[PDB]
Amino acid sequence: KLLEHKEIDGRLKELREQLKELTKQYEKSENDLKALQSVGQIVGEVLKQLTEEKFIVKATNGPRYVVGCRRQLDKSKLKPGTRVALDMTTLTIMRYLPREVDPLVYNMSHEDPGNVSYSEIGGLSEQIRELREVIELPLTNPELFQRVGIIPPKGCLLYGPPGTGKTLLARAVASQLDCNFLKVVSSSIVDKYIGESARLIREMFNYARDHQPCIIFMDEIDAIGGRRDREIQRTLMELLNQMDGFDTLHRVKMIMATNRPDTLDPALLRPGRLDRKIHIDLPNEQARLDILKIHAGPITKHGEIDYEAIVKLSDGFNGADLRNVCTEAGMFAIRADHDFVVQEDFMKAVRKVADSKKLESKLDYKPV
Amino acid sequence: RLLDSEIKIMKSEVLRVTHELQAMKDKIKENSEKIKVNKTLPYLVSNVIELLDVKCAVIKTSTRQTYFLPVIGLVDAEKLKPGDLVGVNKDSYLILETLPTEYDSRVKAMEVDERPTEQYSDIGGLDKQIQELVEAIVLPMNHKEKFENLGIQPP
Amino acid sequence: KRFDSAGDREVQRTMLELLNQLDGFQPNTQVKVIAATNRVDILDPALLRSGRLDRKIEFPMPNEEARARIM
Amino acid sequence: CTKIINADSEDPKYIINVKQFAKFVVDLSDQVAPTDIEEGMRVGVDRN
Ligand SMILES: Nc1ncnc2c1ncn2[C@@H]1O[C@H](COP(=O)(O)OP(=O)(O)OP(=O)(O)O)[C@@H](O)[C@H]1O
Ligand SMILES: [Mg+2]
Repeated sequence: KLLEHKEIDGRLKELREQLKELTKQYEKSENDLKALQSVGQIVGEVLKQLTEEKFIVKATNGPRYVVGCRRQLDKSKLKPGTRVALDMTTLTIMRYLPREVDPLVYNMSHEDPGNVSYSEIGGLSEQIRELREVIELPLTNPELFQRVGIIPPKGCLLYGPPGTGKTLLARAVASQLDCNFLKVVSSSIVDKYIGESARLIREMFNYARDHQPCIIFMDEIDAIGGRRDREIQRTLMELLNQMDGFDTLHRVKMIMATNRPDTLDPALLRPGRLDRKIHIDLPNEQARLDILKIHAGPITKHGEIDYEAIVKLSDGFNGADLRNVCTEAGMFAIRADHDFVVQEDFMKAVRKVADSKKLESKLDYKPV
Repeated sequence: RLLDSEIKIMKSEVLRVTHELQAMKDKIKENSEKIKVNKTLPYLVSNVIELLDVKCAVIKTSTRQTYFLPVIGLVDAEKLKPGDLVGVNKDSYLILETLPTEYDSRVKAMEVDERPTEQYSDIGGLDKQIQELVEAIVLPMNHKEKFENLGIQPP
Repeated sequence: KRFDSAGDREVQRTMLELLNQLDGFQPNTQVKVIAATNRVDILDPALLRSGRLDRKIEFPMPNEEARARIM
Repeated sequence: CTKIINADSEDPKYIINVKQFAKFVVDLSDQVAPTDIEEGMRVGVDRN
C-alpha cells in the first residue's frame, strides 16, 4: 500500500515546493510593480543654511535653489558640502546622501594591481627603503610621527628612464599594503567637458579622505604637470590646491611617476607639495644580475646559466630589456622545439635585445 | 486497517493546493503583463554610480542630471556596478533595463569585419620577419601551452 | 619625441594613455599589438621600450632574390 | 544609431545618440525594417 501513499505524498511535497517557488515569483512581481510606483529624487549639493529651515541646494549641473528640509531630518549635519536628494515636485530636502563616489574613482580604486611583492623588484633596495619610509611607515605607524611631532612628507616623486621599475614600485606598494589604493594614468584625468577634470581631481582627493588609509598613485604626471591645453593648466591649479589642503592628520599619501621630470612644472618641485624625490637609475651591474635572476627564475632551464656573462654584455639595459632577454630566450627555445632552456638561448636573446636597444635612440635624461 | 485511514485526505488537499497554484500563476501572469505594458521603451540610457543601503542606486543621465532612486527597479543589485549602462524610465527614471557597454562608434569602426585575404605565400623574401611576427603573435593565440610549460611571459 | 619643436600636448596625453594601456599597473594579456612606422628615430624612447613593444622587426630593402620573388 | 541590441533578433531595441540632447533605447516604427537599419546609420527619430 505504501507505494501509492508515497506517490501522492511526494507529489504533495513537490507541489508545495512548487507553490513556494511560485509564491516567490509572485512576490517578485508584486514587489517590483510596487517599486514601479516609486519616482527618482534629484541629487544636489547644499550650501549656506539661511535659517533652520531654508537651505540653498545646488542640483548637480543645475540651477541654485532655496529649499527646506522635509520635516524630520537633522539640521546640524546639513552643512555646506553634503550631498542630498531632492523631491522633484517641491525640491524639499530629503535623504542627505553620504558623498559621491564618481564611478571613475571607483574604477581608479577597484583595479587589480597584481601579486607583485618586494622580493620581485630587484636592485632598488635603497629606493624601496625610501618609498616604504615615506608612504608605508607614515600610514602603518602614524603614532611615531605623532609623538615625534614631525609632519610626515606629503608625497614622493619617482623619476627615471623608461622601464626601470617606477610603475613596478607603485604596483608592489599597492599589492603589499593592505589599504585603499588610487592609481591614476594622468591623461585619464583629462576630459573635454568644461571644468570636468578639476571636479574629477577634487572628487578623487575627497574619496581619498573618505576611505582612509589610502595611497594616490598618479602616473605619467607630466601629462597634466608640464610647464605652463588650457584645461590642463586650470586642472594643475586644482591639483595644487587639493595637494596643499593636506592637513597633518589624514592617512593619505601620494606617488607620482614620470619619465621626463624636466618637463614637469617647477610648481610641483616646491617643498610642501612633493618634497622627497627618487631617481630610479638604470640598474647597476649587481642590480642587473638581481633583476635577471628574478625574471629568469621560473624558466624551466637545464644546465648552468652564466648570469654574470649576460650582465657583462647587458650594458645600459633597463629592467624591461632583461625581461625581454628572458622572453626572447624562451622564444628561441620554443622555435627550436626544446621543452627547456639553456645558455645559448640566453646569449642569443641578449645579443638580439642589444640590437633592439640600438634602435631605442635613448636620449640623455636630465632630472627635474 | 491499512490504506483506509487516509483516503479522504490524499484526494482533496492536493486538489485545493493545485487550485491555489493555478490562481496564483494567473496572478503572476497579470502582474507580469502589467510590468510588460509598463515597459514601453523610450529609455533614458544612464550611468550607474555607487549604490546605497538606506540596494538603492544613484543615476547620472545622458542629459547630465543626477537622480537618486529609492528602489533600483526591475534589475537586481548584484548585477549592477558603477559606470554601467542602464536604460531607465524616460520620466520616473527608474532602472528597468541593463545594457551592453558601448565604447564609441569609431572604436567599432576600427574592428575588422571584412577579414582580408592576402596569404603568407604572397609575401616575398620576408620569411624571417614573417616567422618573427607569427611566433610573437599567433603562437600565444594558438596554444599558450608551449609558453606556459616554460614559464615565460609571451611577447 | 615628448618635448616636440608646444600646443601638441594633447597628442602627448593620448600617446601617454596608449603608453600605460600597454604596460602600467594592471597588466594586459591576450591583447596583442602590432605597430608600423618608417621613422623609428622620431618615436619615443618610451613607446620604443622593451616591455611595451617586445619585438622590433626590421624590414630591409628587398634583397635580389627577394626582389625576384616579389616580381 | 548605436549598439543594435538585437537581444533575440525579434525585439531588436536599437540605441540612439541624438546629439546635444540625449541617448535612448528605442524601437522601429511599423514602416522601416531591421534589414534597413545598421549600427551608426544616422537614423531619424520621432519627437515624442
Ligand atoms: N628592478 C626590477 N625588478 C624586476 N623587474 C623589473 C625591475 N625594473 C623593471 N622591471 C621590469 O621591467 C618592466 C618595467 O615596467 P614598468 O611599467 O614598471 O616601468 P616604468 O619605468 O616604471 O614605466 P613608465 O615607462 O610607464 O614610467 C616590467 O615588466 C618589470 O617587470
Ligand atoms: Mg609607468
